[PDB]
Amino acid sequence: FVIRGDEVRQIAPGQTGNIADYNYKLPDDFTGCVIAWNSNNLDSKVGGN
Amino acid sequence: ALGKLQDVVNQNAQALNTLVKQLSSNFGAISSVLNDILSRLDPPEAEVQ
Repeated sequence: FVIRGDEVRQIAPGQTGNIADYNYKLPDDFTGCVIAWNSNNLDSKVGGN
Repeated sequence: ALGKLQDVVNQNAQALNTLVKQLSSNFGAISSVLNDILSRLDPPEAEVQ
């Protein structure tokens, strides 16, 4: 998926927020890896993406 | 004279009291009441205490 930078912290176990509560929630016993990379050159438009 | 019996009683009773009093100890938790912790903290935070 795609989020904003400030919401990157929300994608992690034991997190609360708009993204965590309403969009994507991870379990407390989650086992895996989260990889977030900037996509400004891809998901940004002059008129607003 | 009856102390041998009375003593016994007290011992047992004492233990129970101690046991019950152990329900009112923090043990390092923020509070000694489970309901208070549940109501004041989210599960991810509450479970720690």
